[PDB]
Amino acid sequence: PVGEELLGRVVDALGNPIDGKGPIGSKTRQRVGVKAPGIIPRVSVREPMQTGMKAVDSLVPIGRGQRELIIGDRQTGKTAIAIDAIINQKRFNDAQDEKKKLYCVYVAIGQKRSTVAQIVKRLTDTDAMRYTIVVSAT
Amino acid sequence: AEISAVLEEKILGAAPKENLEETGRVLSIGDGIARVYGLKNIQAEEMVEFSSGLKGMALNLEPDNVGIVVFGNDKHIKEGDIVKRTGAIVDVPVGEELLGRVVDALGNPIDGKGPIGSKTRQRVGVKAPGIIPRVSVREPMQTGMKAVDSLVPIGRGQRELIIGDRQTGKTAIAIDAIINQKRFNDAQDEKKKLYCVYVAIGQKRSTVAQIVKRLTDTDAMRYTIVVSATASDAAPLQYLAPYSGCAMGEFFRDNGKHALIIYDDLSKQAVAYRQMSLLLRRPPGREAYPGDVFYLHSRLLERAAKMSESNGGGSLTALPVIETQAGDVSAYIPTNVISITDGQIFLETELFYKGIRPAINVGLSVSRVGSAAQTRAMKQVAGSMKLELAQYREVAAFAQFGSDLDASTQQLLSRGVRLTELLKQGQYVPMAIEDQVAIIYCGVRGHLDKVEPSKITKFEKEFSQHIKTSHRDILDTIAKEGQISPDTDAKLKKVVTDFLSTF
Amino acid sequence: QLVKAPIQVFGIEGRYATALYSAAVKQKKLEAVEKDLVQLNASLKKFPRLGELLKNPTLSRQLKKDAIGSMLKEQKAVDLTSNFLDLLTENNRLKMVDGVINAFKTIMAAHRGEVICEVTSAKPLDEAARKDLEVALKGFLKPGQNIKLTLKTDPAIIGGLVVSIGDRFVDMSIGTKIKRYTAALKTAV
Amino acid sequence: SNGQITAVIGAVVDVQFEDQLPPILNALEVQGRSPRLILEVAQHLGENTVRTIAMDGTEGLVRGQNVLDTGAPIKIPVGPETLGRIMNVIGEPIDERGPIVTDKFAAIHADAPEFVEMSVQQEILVTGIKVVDLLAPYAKGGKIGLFGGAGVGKTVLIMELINNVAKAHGGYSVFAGVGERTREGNDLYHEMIESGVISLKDKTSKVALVYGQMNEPPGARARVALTGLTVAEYFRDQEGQDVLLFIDNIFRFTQAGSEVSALLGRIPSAVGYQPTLATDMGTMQERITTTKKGSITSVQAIYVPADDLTDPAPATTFAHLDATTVLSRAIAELGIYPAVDPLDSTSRILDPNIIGEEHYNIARGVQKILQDYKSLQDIIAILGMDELSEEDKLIVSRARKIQRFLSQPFQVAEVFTGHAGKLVPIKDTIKGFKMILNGELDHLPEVAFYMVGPIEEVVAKAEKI
Amino acid sequence: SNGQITAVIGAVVDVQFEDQLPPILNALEVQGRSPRLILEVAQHLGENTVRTIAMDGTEGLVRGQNVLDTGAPIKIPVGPETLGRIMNVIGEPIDERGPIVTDKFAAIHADAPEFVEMSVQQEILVTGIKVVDLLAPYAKGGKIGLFGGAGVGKTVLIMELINNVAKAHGGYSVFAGVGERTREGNDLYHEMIESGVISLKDKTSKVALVYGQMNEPPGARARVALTGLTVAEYFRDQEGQDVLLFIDNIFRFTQAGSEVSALLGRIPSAVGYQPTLATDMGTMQERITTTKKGSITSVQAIYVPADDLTDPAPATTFAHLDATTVLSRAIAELGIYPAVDPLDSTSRILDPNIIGEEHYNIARGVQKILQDYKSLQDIIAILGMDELSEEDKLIVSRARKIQRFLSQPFQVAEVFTGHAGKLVPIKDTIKGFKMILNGELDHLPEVAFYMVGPIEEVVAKAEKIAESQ
Amino acid sequence: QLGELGTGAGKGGGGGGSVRAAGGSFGRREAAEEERYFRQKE
Amino acid sequence: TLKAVSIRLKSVKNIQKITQSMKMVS
Ligand SMILES: Nc1ncnc2c1ncn2[C@@H]1O[C@H](COP(=O)(O)OP(=O)(O)OP(=O)(O)O)[C@@H](O)[C@H]1O
Ligand SMILES: Nc1ncnc2c1ncn2[C@@H]1O[C@H](COP(=O)(O)OP(=O)(O)OP(=O)(O)O)[C@@H](O)[C@H]1O
Ligand SMILES: Nc1ncnc2c1ncn2[C@@H]1O[C@H](COP(=O)(O)OP(=O)(O)OP(=O)(O)O)[C@@H](O)[C@H]1O
Ligand SMILES: Nc1ncnc2c1ncn2[C@@H]1O[C@H](COP(=O)(O)OP(=O)(O)O)[C@@H](O)[C@H]1O
Ligand SMILES: [Mg+2]
Ligand SMILES: [Mg+2]
Ligand SMILES: [Mg+2]
Ligand SMILES: [Mg+2]
Repeated sequence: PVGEELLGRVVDALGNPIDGKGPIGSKTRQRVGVKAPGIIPRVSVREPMQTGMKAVDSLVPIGRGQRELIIGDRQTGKTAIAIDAIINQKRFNDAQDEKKKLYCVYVAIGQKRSTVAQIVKRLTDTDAMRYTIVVSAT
Repeated sequence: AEISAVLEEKILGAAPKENLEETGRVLSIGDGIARVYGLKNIQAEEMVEFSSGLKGMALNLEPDNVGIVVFGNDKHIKEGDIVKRTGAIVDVPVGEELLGRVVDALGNPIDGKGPIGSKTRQRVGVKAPGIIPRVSVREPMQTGMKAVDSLVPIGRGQRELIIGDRQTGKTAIAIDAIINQKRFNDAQDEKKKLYCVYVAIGQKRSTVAQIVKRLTDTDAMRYTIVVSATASDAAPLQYLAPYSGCAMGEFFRDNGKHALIIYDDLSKQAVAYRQMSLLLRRPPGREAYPGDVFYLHSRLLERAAKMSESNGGGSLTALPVIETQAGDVSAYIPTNVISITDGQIFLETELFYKGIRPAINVGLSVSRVGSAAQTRAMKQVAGSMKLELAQYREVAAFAQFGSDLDASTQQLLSRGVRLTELLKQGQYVPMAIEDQVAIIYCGVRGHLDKVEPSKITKFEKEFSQHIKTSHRDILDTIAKEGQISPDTDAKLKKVVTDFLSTF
Repeated sequence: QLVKAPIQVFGIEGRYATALYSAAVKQKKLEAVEKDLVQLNASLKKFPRLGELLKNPTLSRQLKKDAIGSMLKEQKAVDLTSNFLDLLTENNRLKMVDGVINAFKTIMAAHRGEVICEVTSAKPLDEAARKDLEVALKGFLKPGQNIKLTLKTDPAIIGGLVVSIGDRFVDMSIGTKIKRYTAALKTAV
Repeated sequence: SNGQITAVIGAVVDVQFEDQLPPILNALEVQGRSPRLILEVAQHLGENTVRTIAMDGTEGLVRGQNVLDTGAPIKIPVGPETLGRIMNVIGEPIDERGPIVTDKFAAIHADAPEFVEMSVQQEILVTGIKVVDLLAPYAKGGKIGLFGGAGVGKTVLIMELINNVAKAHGGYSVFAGVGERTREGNDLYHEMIESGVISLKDKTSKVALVYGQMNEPPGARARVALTGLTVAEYFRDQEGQDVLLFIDNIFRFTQAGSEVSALLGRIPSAVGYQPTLATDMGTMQERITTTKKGSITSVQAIYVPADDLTDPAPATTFAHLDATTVLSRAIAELGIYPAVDPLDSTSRILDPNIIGEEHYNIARGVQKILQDYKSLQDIIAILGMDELSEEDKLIVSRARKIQRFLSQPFQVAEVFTGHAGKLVPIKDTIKGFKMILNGELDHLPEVAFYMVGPIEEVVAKAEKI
Repeated sequence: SNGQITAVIGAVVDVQFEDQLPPILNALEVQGRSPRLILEVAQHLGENTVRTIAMDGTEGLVRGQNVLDTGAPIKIPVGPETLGRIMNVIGEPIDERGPIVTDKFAAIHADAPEFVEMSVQQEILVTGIKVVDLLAPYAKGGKIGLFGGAGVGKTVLIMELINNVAKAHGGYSVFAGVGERTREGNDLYHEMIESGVISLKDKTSKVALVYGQMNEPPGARARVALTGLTVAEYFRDQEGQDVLLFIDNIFRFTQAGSEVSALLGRIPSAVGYQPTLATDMGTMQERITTTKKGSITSVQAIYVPADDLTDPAPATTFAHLDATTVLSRAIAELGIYPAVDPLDSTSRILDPNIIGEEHYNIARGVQKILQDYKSLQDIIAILGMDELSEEDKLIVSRARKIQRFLSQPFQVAEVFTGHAGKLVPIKDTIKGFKMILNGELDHLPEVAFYMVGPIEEVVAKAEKIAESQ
Repeated sequence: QLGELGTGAGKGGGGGGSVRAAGGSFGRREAAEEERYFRQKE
Repeated sequence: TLKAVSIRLKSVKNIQKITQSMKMVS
């Protein structure tokens, strides 16, 4: 399932809800093995991606449409950078300028289920869950 | 042998015609391997012919099918095609008609110079000569390089491995050895003539064309056969090419003549043989290589022999080339060929970029023939050189932090530095044995201690010219004597001091 | 050239069965070779000593073909089935003589167009149940078809009817229907 | 004839035919697919069943689906009509500019040119890159490989070669994007239409683009290099042109072959590769060469996995190249760009009789100082600079000056570096390194030698300090 | 009975019989074959098919070709008629001197002697090699292994041991050339003829040669060691003689078994080898032993692949040997010849109660100085020779004198180097190393200890150096 | 090219302690200082 | 190879022990 009915919902890899908030009223579905867009439909990355981190947004600036790798050892803050980038978009999503609005999808692969629950709690307290989809495969 | 057509005709009791004892049909074809039903009278390692004109060799004889490697592109082979027996195992043309010709692994000419009028054909898988028919290696095989003909000497009838990393000069050693035989082939001495054979396995066709261009410009092509199984050719062709070139050199060896074979390189032949073994569903071993990959190189190189005087006295000299990965000689294929050959010529990238060219590691290069592969004059000067280089090796380390040294030690350090610069040599310029002996003799007798090492090469050309047109009587005296007498040593020293005064 | 089988049967045992079917349909012995193979399979099941003797890999193939030949003369098998079993004992393939016969039965069932039907009910019933079930199953038939009906009893499905066809299946039973309703109760809110 | 799908496992499809089997390398077309799905016959399995490799995705394929035999291999458009266009592995235009209307077609599988059709002439191709032009010069007509890991810079280096060589080139160019970023394909395409190399208005375009990228299935990624070859082979043979062929990157051809080979039922080779690694690479690479009819100058980026040069795929590619340019991560972490390893790059034209005595002696002199520096670096690392007073410290000082002077700002890297791109003539390059080797610049700081092209900019940078 | 060839894949031939099957290790002969190809039964595959390994080339074999069962394993000629002759793996004469006319034949597969038949006699065999005699002395009737890589000197050492021991031994000797160069076999054959060990005219020949070289198939190279061992076993048992068995190289027996093991249907072992590596080596090696009937003094050259002594083939061979002498490339690169590693070569008779207290104490004292020398070299690298104290100065100086003195010119290596060969008695070796350990020759230069036999030549060489300089 | 002393055990020149077996440049330093001392003595 | 790294690691470990001992003395 795909759509705006998944915002605020924690789902598994099949799209089934796991947060116990009821079913998902999505009317559309999308294949998981769709090929990527080709040369022509793409365009250069020219819109900023605001992670809210001083060292990121100045020295390693991320754009919209970019693939930026967060690489390191264990317990070095890789999840902290990613979660703060999700939280930071609240100032753009609350505003009326829809072109700067950004929805978020957090995919937890191979993590601990308690760690995912604490992440969802952090997103709920900071009100960042309203535009976030959590896909959990612990 | 249970296929649907064969099963159904067994139910009917049809007793089908077109009996499959000298013929067969393809069951499966793919990746250059054809499984053929039929061919009941076929032999192991026997040539076959497909209905498209392609050739093949039957390696796996099995009760149900025959495993056949394809000599070319398998797009022509189709399931159900008729495969016919040739009747004989793989053979190649041999003779002196192949001198000056570029051929593939099957002997077909690829240089566009017309058909080869060979009269005889030898099978590529003949057995190596035994203990009795061969005699000890005694004749020098002149590589033309000072570092080889003095420290790692090669005799006629000897397998000498040229091993190193990529772009270290392995082909440079082999090609310069072929070029050096121009002097002996031009002379009237039939005993010292050497007919070279160059086998290129898995290289580029432009690389081989550059080799033939170099050999033709230096006029070394008149006595050279180039067997070429490049990277575009099938893996069975690259596997068969060393044995085809060996059979061409075995013609000279068995007819009283002396031949030289270069396999460039045997590491690619193992890759081609590994591909055939994996696609024949034979179980792999270390680095996916088959178990018989040692026997692959051992049955090839053992055919290089120095025959006895009752077998014509001819010799077959092999120079296999092995490429290592970052100097790792502990791999499967370099370890096997090192244990097979009579010596190694290690080439190092560190020595190559330090100015030492050819980049021969003397501490790692061995030769099991020793001084028997050197002439009398060279043996006299290389033995003294090996002692002085050993003494220099003891005292060469003093440049790290030493500041004050003994006068005798400084003389040893200076002479050894001259000797290390003496072993350096440019590419495509192999020098004669008399020039190598004379320059090494000057190096080890202190005749170059007063000369800066940067001008050693200029001295090596000009002083050799001075003793060529003016002191040719001394050269005739050394040639008739065969060694360096004390009177001739004094005469050469006086010419050196006279030349250095004029220098 | 081989005649295409009515359905595809897979494996080496299916390869022998399609070879025997093609040979029997090129001639006019389709019904004959089916009759003696069924009678041979019934003979092997009724006498397990014969099955253990044929499947024994220690015994030589001459003893196997003699035992096969001695027990096939009483079957009045003429040319195809005798050569078929001679081919099975020529190879080491008579260990699955039951496999090739079962595969050959599957080919001939589709030759007559029979479609296997499996209807599962909680309790057995006849008269009114069997009359309407035959007509309901006959409605799925294309022309040139036959129904092979197998009735099963299972109290684990509470009631209802679990009817299966050769490739299609429905679960119109009480046990599964209340199971998804209770699943809807737990996933309601 | 007409076949039916028997088995679908990944990119490998088994098709069974009734009357006549298609030959190996023939193209098969699946019927019930809204876009064209092309299967290439790889082997005959027996029982009139062939095993094929799909050039697109195999999802939605059912067993028994009808497959049509085209009776020929994959034929792609070739000629002037492909200039300025982007095509995929099967020759379909993916630039959304309509069909490629041409009368000329060519199969992507062709035999390599024979030994008779070989050119032995070697002339130096001047680039403007000091490390390339000095130590491993490129031949005008020849095979050039750019070895390197991930992020060491190969796309930047091959874009600089396009900027320098391909802009001022009297001939045609072909770019084969093989398993790389689709973003990079979009960047290069708009770079061409902005630099005028691709003209969307008239027929003055000079480059043909063939793109099978890393989002493509393994069948497309293992054949799209052959499509770029076939366009370049037409220009060399049927027109006698001098062609430039940029492949980025050729490792993905070999890597995609290993992925298909797992599903082809082969016994795996060393490091899990296909048994036919050297033969498939040799068949592909021998078609990229200069013949007597025309010349092809090929630059091939070569990815090394896990920064391993002993991996079978880069190791077998080394023997196929005239000039090799090995890019090192250790040099890139020092800030020296381009990160070319000076003691691992070869040219096969680094000869006194080809490039001159002074060019050869300076290049060998540079390599000798850098090799002496590498030998001394273990003493420097543990003990320190206190070694041999004047002599070894002069070796270290000169070698570090040479290492800085090998670096050069690129015009294509000017966006994210700020330093203006420099194109350095080869006479200025050999003059600059001769001044460092002679000791004429020992008093200058080594910072002045860094990221400046000409040697006059080195002394100007030193005066600025 | 009679069989027919079913499959030919490499050096492995499957043949099918109609009558009773031949047993494992039986010899089968292919009928329509000119050079007498022989197949040895390796395993029964079932369905009346056995799987064999070929003792010769398999080219030209046809499926359906008749194979004859000989009813016995490979039987070779044995006895005095094999002395001065060269035999192949199957006992055919390959020296071109006519057939080997004899009445005795022995199968090349036999059981090892039992535990009751074992002999515990241990007496020192003096070889004349100073490093061998001092640190790892050989025993009469014991097993000697010459470990080493390629080019370290196993062949030269085994030629020197033949020259020093087999020329004046008393009793017959057997050389088994297993998977080596045919040039080396030709060189040894003519060296034996010139030495008089082989007589081409009289019956005074002492050595019997069996050769299967690198050109042989893996079947021949994996059985030729058993052919030479069978000749040595006949001399030990049926004649009660003292036998010298020289084998070079015994690693090729293991390697040739690994080449065919993949085609025999076996999962590979560690590194890559037959899973039956230790068992196949154990059955072969335990036949090579001193019974109570007679003694076999075995000297085996052992190839160490890539100088890795932890390779499974050299590692399994260590447990089978009374004395092992490891030849090191590091020792050879220093110029020391023979390249025996002093701290890696061991002997079983290196005991105070076997070779005496003085011999044992000097040998342990030498190994202690050489071990302390290796420990001190790291301090020399960092601290330098300036700061070492006079105790470690004497340790390093005496170690270099000891290390040079372990080298020795060989008579068989005189043509290589030019130095005259020297033979050193055990008493002179003990006295010479005792003088260096005591410090009696601390004033001598270390160059005087290089390539000299006795310690009296060390003094003479030092005086010559001092007088010349 | 001669296999200088201390360049590595089995790498052309070396043999001895851990530094000499490892080779490189510290083995060269060990061989240099040792041979300098014993050449001074002789 | 694995043996080469193990030999080099042993040598550098001994170098550190000597220099640490020299550092304490000095
Ligand atoms: N900027 C920061 N300020 C304070 N604490 C931080 C910061 N960044 C990370 N941390 C803390 O460091 C710890 C590790 O960070 P985090 O869990 O995000 O790393 P990680 O790479 O995701 O580790 P894991 O291997 O568990 O996935 C956490 O306890 C987090 O709170
Ligand atoms: N003695 C020499 N003096 C100068 N240049 C040399 C010498 N020997 C070789 N070269 C050069 O070094 C380069 C590499 O040498 P060569 O091609 O012979 O080595 P190779 O090991 O065969 O390389 P490859 O791995 O490509 O086969 C060439 O450009 C060659 O000209
Ligand atoms: N010449 C250069 N000047 C400056 N920076 C460079 C240069 N070459 C590479 N870089 C740096 O390295 C990065 C990697 O660039 P590039 O895409 O060329 O690498 P690559 O080897 O193709 O890697 P990939 O495997 O990701 O394709 C650049 O984005 C830049 O940061
Ligand atoms: N005792 C020795 N004295 C001098 N050189 C030797 C000695 N032993 C071996 N060598 C060197 O080793 C080479 C022969 O080695 P070899 O014994 O054939 O090795 P392997 O036993 O591994 O085959 C000769 O070229 C020689 O230089
Ligand atoms: Mg985390
Ligand atoms: Mg080469
Ligand atoms: Mg890139
Ligand atoms: Mg040997």
